[PDB]
This record gives sequence, C-alpha cells and structure tokens, in this order.
Amino acid sequence: AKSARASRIKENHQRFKKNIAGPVEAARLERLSAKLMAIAQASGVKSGKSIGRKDSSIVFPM
Amino acid sequence: MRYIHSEETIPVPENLKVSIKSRLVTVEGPRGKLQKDLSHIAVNFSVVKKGVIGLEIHHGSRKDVAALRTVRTIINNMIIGVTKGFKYKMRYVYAHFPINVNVEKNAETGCYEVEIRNFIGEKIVRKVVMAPGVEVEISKAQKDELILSGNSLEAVSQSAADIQQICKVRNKDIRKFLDGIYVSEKGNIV
Amino acid sequence: MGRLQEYQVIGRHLPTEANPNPALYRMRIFAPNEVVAKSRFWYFLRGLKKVKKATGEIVSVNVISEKHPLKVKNFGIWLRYDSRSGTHNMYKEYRETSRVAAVEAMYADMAARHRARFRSIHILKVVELEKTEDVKRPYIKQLVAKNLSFPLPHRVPKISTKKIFSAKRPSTFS
Amino acid sequence: MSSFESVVVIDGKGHLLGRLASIVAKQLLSGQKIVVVRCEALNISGEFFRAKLKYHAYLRKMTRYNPTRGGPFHFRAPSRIFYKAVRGMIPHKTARGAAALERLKVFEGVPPPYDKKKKMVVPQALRVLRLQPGRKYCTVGRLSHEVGWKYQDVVARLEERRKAKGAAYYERKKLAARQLSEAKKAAAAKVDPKVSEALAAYGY
Amino acid sequence: AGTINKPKKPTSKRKTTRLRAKISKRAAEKKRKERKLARKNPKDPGIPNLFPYKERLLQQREEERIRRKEEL
Amino acid sequence: AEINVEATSWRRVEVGRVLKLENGSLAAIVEIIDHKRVLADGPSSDPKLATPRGIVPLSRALLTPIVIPKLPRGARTGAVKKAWEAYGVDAKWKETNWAKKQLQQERRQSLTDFDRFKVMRLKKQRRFEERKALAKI
Amino acid sequence: GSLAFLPRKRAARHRGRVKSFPKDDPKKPVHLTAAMGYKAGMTTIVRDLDRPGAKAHKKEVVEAVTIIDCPPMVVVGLVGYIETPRGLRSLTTVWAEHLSDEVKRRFYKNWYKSKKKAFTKYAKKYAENNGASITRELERIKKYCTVVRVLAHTQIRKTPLKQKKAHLMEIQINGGSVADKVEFGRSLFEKPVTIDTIFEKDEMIDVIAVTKGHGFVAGQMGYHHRTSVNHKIYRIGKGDDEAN
Amino acid sequence: PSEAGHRLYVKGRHLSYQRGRRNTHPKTSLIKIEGVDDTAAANFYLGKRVAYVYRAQKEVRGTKIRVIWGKITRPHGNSGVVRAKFTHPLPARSFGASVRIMLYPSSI
RNA sequence: AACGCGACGAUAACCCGCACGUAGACGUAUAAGAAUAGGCUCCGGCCUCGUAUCCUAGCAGGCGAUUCCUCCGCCGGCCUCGAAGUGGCCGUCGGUAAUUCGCGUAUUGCAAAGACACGCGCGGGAUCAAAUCCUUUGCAGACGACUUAGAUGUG
Repeated sequence: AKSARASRIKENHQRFKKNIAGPVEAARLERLSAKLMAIAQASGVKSGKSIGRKDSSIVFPM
Repeated sequence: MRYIHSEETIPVPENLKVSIKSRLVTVEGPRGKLQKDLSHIAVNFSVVKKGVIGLEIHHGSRKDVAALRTVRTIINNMIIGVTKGFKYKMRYVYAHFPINVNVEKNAETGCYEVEIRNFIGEKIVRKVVMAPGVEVEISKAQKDELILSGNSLEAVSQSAADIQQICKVRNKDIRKFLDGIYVSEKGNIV
Repeated sequence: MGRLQEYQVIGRHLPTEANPNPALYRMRIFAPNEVVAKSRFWYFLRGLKKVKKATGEIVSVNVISEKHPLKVKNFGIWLRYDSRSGTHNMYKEYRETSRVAAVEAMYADMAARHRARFRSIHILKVVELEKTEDVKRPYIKQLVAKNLSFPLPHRVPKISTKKIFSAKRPSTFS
Repeated sequence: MSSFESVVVIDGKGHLLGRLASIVAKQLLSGQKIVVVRCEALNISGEFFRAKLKYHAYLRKMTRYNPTRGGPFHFRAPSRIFYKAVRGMIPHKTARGAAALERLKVFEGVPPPYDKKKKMVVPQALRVLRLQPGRKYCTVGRLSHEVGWKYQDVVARLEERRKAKGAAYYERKKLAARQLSEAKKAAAAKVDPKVSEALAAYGY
Repeated sequence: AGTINKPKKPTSKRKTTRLRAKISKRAAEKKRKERKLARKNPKDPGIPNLFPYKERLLQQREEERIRRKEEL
Repeated sequence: AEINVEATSWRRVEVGRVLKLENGSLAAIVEIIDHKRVLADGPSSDPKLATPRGIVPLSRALLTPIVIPKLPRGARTGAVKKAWEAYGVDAKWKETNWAKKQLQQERRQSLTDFDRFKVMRLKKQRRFEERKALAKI
Repeated sequence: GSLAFLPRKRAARHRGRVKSFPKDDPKKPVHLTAAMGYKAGMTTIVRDLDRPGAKAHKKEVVEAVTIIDCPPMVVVGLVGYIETPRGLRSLTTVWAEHLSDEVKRRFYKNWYKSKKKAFTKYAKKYAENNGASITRELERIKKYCTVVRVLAHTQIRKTPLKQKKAHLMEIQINGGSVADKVEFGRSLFEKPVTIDTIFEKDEMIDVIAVTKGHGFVAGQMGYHHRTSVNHKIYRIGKGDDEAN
Repeated sequence: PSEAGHRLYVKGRHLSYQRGRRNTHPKTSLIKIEGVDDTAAANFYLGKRVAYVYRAQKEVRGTKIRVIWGKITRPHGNSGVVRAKFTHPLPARSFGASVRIMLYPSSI
C-alpha cells in the first residue's frame, strides 16, 4: 500500500482540495462572514492618529 | 598549462539588439526578448569588429576555454531563437484507445495547459503546465500531431521532454505496448 | 635548492712516482657553496670512476658568473631523475636571466610536479637556446609568441595583515 | 590598522566562516567588542553537499539517554552556527573564554540599532579576496533553511524593508553632498586666498 | 547513494599508539626481510629526442671517439 | 546590428607600459619574462623615481596609465632613456592623479606639530566660511 | 506506547492551548477561527446514510454524538502580533470598557476578599478622553501587525455549572487585510458572538480538551492535553427553540 | 570651553604573560600597543613607562584609583607586540585589559 | 528553557532611626546597496590606499571686552521611529575664539578629614494592592499538586 506521504497521494489530495472541497468551503465561509458582519454592525498627536511612544540585551552598556 | 589568452567570436545579424550589462546577456529581436544571466563563469566580452562579439579568457585553464566554447554555443542559440525561433513537431500514436489532447490558454499566469486523456484507457487526465513564452497548437496539416513553437530553445526542449516523460508506460512490455507521445521533428520556424 | 652558485671545480688524483701528472678532471656544479660543490664533485667522481677524495685533491674552485644577468632568455635542461621505478630522462624548458635561476626554477618544478629531491635529481646538461624555433614546449613558446600583451584580472590588493578591520570593501580591479 | 574601538560591527556577507570566526575569537581575547550581522549571509567554502553532509553528521551525533542534559543541542540558526564555530575556537570552559563569549554578540539580519551604524569588513576573510574564482561555495542561510531554520522568509522581508529605507537615506545623502559641494565652491569664492594657499601648502 | 542525507559510521583518523607501534615493528621486519632476500640472491636511456641540439651532441661524441682513436 | 557591451577595461602589460614599484619609483617594461615576472627599468633623472634595470614582480608592481608609444623590445638603457625623455614620462607622472596622492601623503607626513596647530586654526577659519555659506544654501 | 506522546506529562493548563491556527490569505472574507463550549454529554442519533458506495447506503445508521453546550461568547479585547526573526510576538493589546464581573474573576484569584480594582484605571483611561491613546494603540495594530486575535470569553453565569469564573481565549481573525480585520474586531468589541456565527452546519473541525486523569488506581496516567482532529458537527441547536 | 582631550599616553592591551604552551611566567607581561605593528615601532616604544589603572572599591588616599607601574623593555615577535616588566605582576584577570604607555623618558 | 522572551492588569507611598557612595571609557565620533571578468558619479568626471572624513585652542579650561550669528544642549508643538523602537523640523531658553585683545595661573619647588545635594541601602511604625495558610468544592489527586466557591449574592 502507498504511504500516506506518497507523492502520488499528495498530488491527488491537492487536486481534490482545489476541485471539490474548494467551492463548498468558499460558500460556507461566505455565509459565515456575512453573518459575522451582520452581528458586527448589529491635532494628530492630540487625537492619536500619529503613533507615539507608549506611556537592552541588544546593545552593549555605554 | 595556464594558457595566457584565448578568444572566440560570435557573429550577430543585422536585425538584433544585444546588450551585456554585467553578465546579463539580453538579446532583442522581432519575436521578443531573451535574457540570460551568465554570472557563473569568468569571461571578458568585447565587440571585436562591427558585428562580431569577442568572448575571451586571460590566464585560464582548459576547463575555462571549454566554458568559453559552451557559452559561445548558448549565445548562438539565443541569437538563432530571436532570429528564426524553434519548432518541435510532436507526434502521438495509439493502438486501440485514441488519445485525446486539448491545449488551453490559462489566462491567469498567461500560460498554456495541455491535457491528455484516454492514454491506454486510464481515466486519469494528465495535465501538463506549459513553459512561458512558447506556444502550442494542434496541427491541422497532419493527424495525431502537435506543434510546439517558441523563442527559447531550452524552454521548448524542456517542455517537449516533459510531455514525452509524462506520457510514459508503466509495468508493461514496451515491445508490445507502443502507445505514447513522441518527438518527430526539430527545426526552425523559418 | 637555495640561492645557488655555479662552480667550476677542477680536481686531480694525488701525484705518484709511477703515474705523475694526472689528467686534471673538471666539472660544473650547482651548489649553495664551495664545500657542497666539492662534496658533489667527489660524489660524481667516485660514482663514475675509481678516483676518491682520499686519493685526490681539488686544485681549483671558481665561480661562473652569468655572462648577461640583465637579459631574459630561454634554457633547455636535460635531466635524469631517479624514481621508485628507475632512472627517467626528461628535457624541460625555462625562461630566466641566469643559469642559476634556471636551475632553481628547475628544482622547484621538479619537487612540485614529480616529488624529486636534490639527491634524486642529476643535472645532465643545461643549454641556452641560441635562436628561436628551438622552443618545443608550449608553456615557453606561448611567452615567445609575438607581441604578447595580456591583462591581470582579479588582482587581490595588498592589505596589511595587521589591519584587521576595513571600513570599505576591497576592490579587485588593479 | 591596529585601531581600538568601542565596538566593531562586521557585515557577514562574503566572509569565510572559519577565518572570520578565528579573527573574531582573537579580537575577543584581546578585549575588543565584536558584533556580527548577516550571519545568514555568511559563506562557507567547499560544496553545499559537503556542508550538508557534515552538519547532518553533527545532527547524527546524539546522546543515548534523554537529549536534555549533556546532549549535543543542534542549533539550526546561522547565527548559532557562527556561535558554535567561535565557541569551538574559544576556551569556553574557562572564565576568560566566558568573558570573550559575553563580549561577542551575533544576530541574523540587521536590527535598527546596528542598521543605523557603520559596518566593517575583514579583508583576510572575504570570499572574493580569498577563494579562487573557479571554486564553488555555499550559503550558511541556505544550509540552515534546508536543515530546519524556520525564519529565512522573515529576515527576507525585514531585509527588503531595510533596503528601501537605506535607499531613501542614500537619496538624502546625495542631497547633502549636493549642498556640501556647492557650499565648498561658493565659500571658496571668497576664502581669503592667503589662508587658502596656506592649506594648499600644508596639504589639506 | 543516500550518504548525503544519512551519513554512516565515521572512519577515525586519530591513530592509536598501539597501531602505530605495530606498523613500525612490522615495517622494520619488512626491511629486514627485503635485506635477507637481497643477500640470498639466487642500459642508458640516452639523449632525449626533443633536445634541440641532439645532433650537435652526437657530432661531439663522434669527434671525441675520433680523438680517442688518434690518441690510442 | 547594435552591440552594447560594458565589460572591465583592464590595463595591458606590454613593452612600454610604465609601472610604479612599492618603493615609489617608476620603471618601463622592456620585455615580459612570465605571467608573473617582467624585466623593467626606469632611467629617470630624478633620484626618487629612478629604477635600476632588473626583474620586477607583477605582484609588487602597480600598472600606471602612462605607456611608452613604440618602445622596441629589448631596448637597452640608452634607448629606454631616450624614449623616456622624448615622451616626457616625468611630466605625465607629475600630472598623474596617483602622484598627487603621493605628494599629499608625503606632505601630511612631513607636517610638524606647530604646522598641525596652524592647520587647526586655518581649517577652523575656512570651515567658518563654509558653515555660513551652507546655511545660505 | 507512541513516542510522540511520551513521557506522560500533566496538562500545564486546565483550559487547553490552541497552538496552531489555519494559515492566512487576504483573499477570503473576514472570519474568526475558534470558539469554546462545555462538554455536556452524549446522546444517540439515527441517520439516513448518504454515503455512495457504502454497504449501509440509504439505510438507518445508529451513532453516538457529543453535546457541547455553547453559550454566546463576548468579545472583550483585540491583540496585535508582529512577525520577528524570533517568531511571532505580542506587539500590543487593547481591552474593552465595562469588562464583565466574570472576566474580572479570571483576572483575580481570591475574588471574595479582594476589593475590585482591576482595569479600573484602564476604564478611566477610556472614559477621560484618552481616546488619543486608544486610537494610538489601534493605529499601531493596523500599521505594524500582521496577525490579530480577538479575546473572547465564555459565560458560566449562563452555563448550568456551580462555577462562576469565566473562560478566556484568543481567537485569530483571518481572511482580509490587517486594517479590515482590526476594524472588524473594533466593531466586535462588547457584542456576543453565537456559534451560528462562528461555526456552521454539517462541518468538520478540530477539538481541543484535556483527557481525564485516571487517578487513585509508571507515573501520570491521564489528564493529558489532546487535540483530536476531524470531528464532524452534525447539528446546532438554539436553546430558545424548545424543538432542538 | 576647550571641548578637547587630555590624553598624553598611548593606549594598549595587556594580553598575557611570557608563556610557552603549558608554562607561564607572570613576572613579565605581553602588551599590544595601539597603532604599532612593526619591530621598528616597537623599538621606538622600547624603554618606556607603563601604568595600569584600576578601581578598588575603597579609598586609601581619598581615591579608589590604584596604579601599577612598569616599563616596556624589548619587543615581542614581529607583530609589534612588546614585552613589559612591572614592579608587581599584573593581576591575571587583566588579560585583555586597557593599559597606558607614557611618552617619557623621551629621546626626541 | 523550572537561570529564554513578549503584551497586559493590579501594587509599596509616607513617619522615625542609621549606612555607604565596572572582564575594564578617556574624541571609547563615522549607516547606502550591490559587483569584484566591475563599480561610483555632480554626467564634468572618478576608483590600489579609512595614509580618509568629522571633530580637535581657553584654570580639568576663569573674568571682561572685541566680535559673530556658527554650532551645542534642555524643554514644548508638529510629525516621525516596532526586528531586541527613535530621530528630524520648528519654536523658547542657556552656553558658544570665526576675529582680536587686557587681565589672573607660580613657592604643588626637576614626575611619584568641611557643608550641601542626590541615590542604593537596612531596623522599626503604618499604608495600599495582592498572594499563601483556613473552610468548601471534585472536572484531580502516592504525597505534594490541580478546578472551583467563601465580604449582599442567578451567593
């Protein structure tokens, strides 16, 4: 019997992944993301748009 | 013996554009552009006359002059590809199960895909991805024959070998089972 | 074998009442110094004929300076080295300005390519090629070829071994 | 030439593993602080199959009992490979060797604190200056990737971003050179010919 | 072969002193045996052809022979 | 039929090429011995640039751009001196960029302590002129 | 036994670590990757088999099926990870105001004797127009981060257990650009997420738990962290339907 | 403000003692002086005064600085390394330590 | 990793007492990348050479001018930096030989214990915020260990 890691079995599994389970999982995740979105919608420094500082074993002590 | 100097010459036709910046030989012709990096060998390029490129080695060995000869040949093949281009007439034979071949332009990646069916009756469909830059057509002049046309000799030959290798018989007497897809003609477009 | 010198050594058998006035034999020896030259001379005489050191005397030792040290020229050397199998003859060509330099390059090439030692190499003859076209060896005839002009690609520049750290990356175009 | 520095940064691209590591070890014993970058860009002579064969033999070397104490830990990071070389050349079991190892730091890629710093090279270890043109060579990063190193792509994108920022820095350096040279000429237009001739005579 | 991926047992180049001593003794025995066989018991190559002045050397040899005949 | 080749244009060693030794003198090549050693001589009247006729190693030799046009092979000291004076090798060496660097290095080495202090002051002044100019620009 | 699962170690954490998430590509639409529940028990179902080529095709098949009680989970945080030559690392996390009593019990160990002070200054920072700092953290996540996870907690106060401490876990957001997924999480803050939202009907998943410790009759036998792969959700029930 | 240096010495590194392969002699030390790499430079630096400065974690004369004095005597090898003799041998953990070579006595 | 790392939450600040102030700094200044049978560029030209550049004067570096608007430094604003996180610009203020002076330096002899302030510390006192012990739980248990729940409550 061919091993579970055989090249032929891997190629057939990849073909199955790209041709059969692909669209099914795509539509599944599409409706899932749709329901996710349904539930979800259901001065620079002074405003915080500019990223600033909050609040060393890489460099030798100086 | 450490030969002091050796040179070879490559003539170029009147209708090409050859450029070597560091070692990237880029040749421009009517059909397109072919670029190959030759950074793995030590050669000195020059233009020794109006239309002949001189490739030289100084203080090199016999292996180095052999490299000069082979790189000369590769450059000449690039010139031939950009002037005339290469054609491979491929033939397929069957005994009782007719082989079906379909070539399609996969638009994404812009590449040909060749699918082979009913090869000795196996339900598997052998799909081979095609080399970039070379074109495949189903010949109408002869039957059970394909044409592989391209600019790059290396690409077209590797693709033809890939087809002739994917269509290979397993665990059967080769003396009796003669099915397969085989190289028939190798030439220039012109 | 070192900075060699060419010595003309003349020796003779000791005089005897029965046989006075011997024939006064002569040789040319490439040796680092006069003592080695005399040792080589007596070795060759005892190897060839019966005359030995105890029964002979060296009447002359002289240096043979190269006639034109400032001229590059071609040498052909006929040699007979002894290997594991036996004595083998060779003729090798060299390009130098002096006979001693030719012999030194000869010894270096012999040691490098055939593992032949000083005790195993016998210098049978060395000759200056008077006229061109007497060159038979490609590795000299290529230098003898007319209008020789070549570059020197991939020159590693001399950076002092004591300058460990370099700020700029060397270039090899000089 | 025989210069003493606070710390020496060595760009590891194009350097022979053994020669560079030996020089670094000698510098550590001399007391000079050394840091090495682009350990993935380090180079090893010979052929890549020879390199894979020897390091796979190293992997084959294991202790019999649980590989947790006293067992050879096979570090697949290129920086740790350089560290293993330097450690083999360092008297690592002594206090002096421990001090040298603490003085040494090795990294993969170039973090910002050293990308905003100058990188030195060692001529005695450069692949270009040392190996014959016809000889083959291999990459420590490629060896590490094919033996098990997991972050070749990470350092790839980080290095590319560093390349973009360095290109921008060079463009601003070009502009600075423009202004500097133009200032040289404009000031030299009225630079007190006496003092200018004084500088010329003294050689500056 | 898959030696590249799975190396085998290494062959140690660290010679042992016992092996070195045995080799030394046996080689000495070999030298003595060669000497014993030799005591038991039971062509010049010439001037090379490629020499540029071999003809001149031959003429000198013939002339030297003529002078030897004249002397004797 | 257009060819665009950008390769490295090395300097060729030939009879007439003048090389700079490690001792700072110049010598024209008279004839090439091997691929690593040559015969060279500099009959320069200047004592600093003078070089005796002899064997020069190409490893210790550095190729200068100056070349003697039609120096015959085997030209002896008189002919080489004639070619040197006729072609003006000394003047072209003085014009060469390498000689400028050599003079600058020798002169920096010959600077004394008080000369160094004057260099300090005078560089400070010259710097003052530029510093302002750079703001202006 | 198998060498991949020895020596027999106790599970360091009673919850169970996810370790590996599915690989991310930007092309898919946004979605969470994980959810949590509580193993209630198992029942028996009979099914009209729809497996072509099977002996029992189109026949009654009796199977045993696990029930996992899955109350809605509450989003209370976002985290931004950065990719480094030393792996992924937590760059910065943002919390939500009005954190639940039960997630606070998770933050505490002795809740009965401790005055409830956790995250009080953080809520104050939200309240006192440090939205500058808030947007700063969110912009940092959008600009520097490549992987974002939503902190979500499951609610014992709805589960029928004597427990009262909630359950927290990080859940990766895949299928989109970093800015898109950060905006999605920001919308997600303070909203329950259902299992109808996270997972869906008749689908194959992976389940992580800690297998039981067989104690009191060479060492630890039981209580092992196990992620069993390839288990098929057949049904999702609603609670409120009463026709579940 | 001067904004300049006060250094009147040449930097060096105490590296090791005069040693064979398995036998060391602490009475004499090896010093690598900065900038010198030849026997001529070592000859220039011959006969010189040398100071090793270290901290003490206790004040004796109002300072924790202690100085061990010595002299560069004759060169070592060909790399410009020089040999030095002190009143007291340098500790041992000063292998690789900074040392000051003075400019006196001067022959200029 | 029980002596590898990160993000986050929540803390320990006061009163009295008393105890001390470098595995190697001395200008510890200098970021393109990339190739080395090519590269750089100002597009003129340039490349063996870091043998370079920057900086470099004043009581261990004073006072006052002369005179300069050149650099340096501190804080704010604007943005910027995430691989083990920072720099630029602008603005304020302080200092500032580029030029040129007059004042003081000594006898430390020809080289080799005062006050104040700032911190790290301990001995007690009370202050938070917690952890552990205790009880309970039993998805756990050779014993440790682990999941919970005990201060108003869906306890």
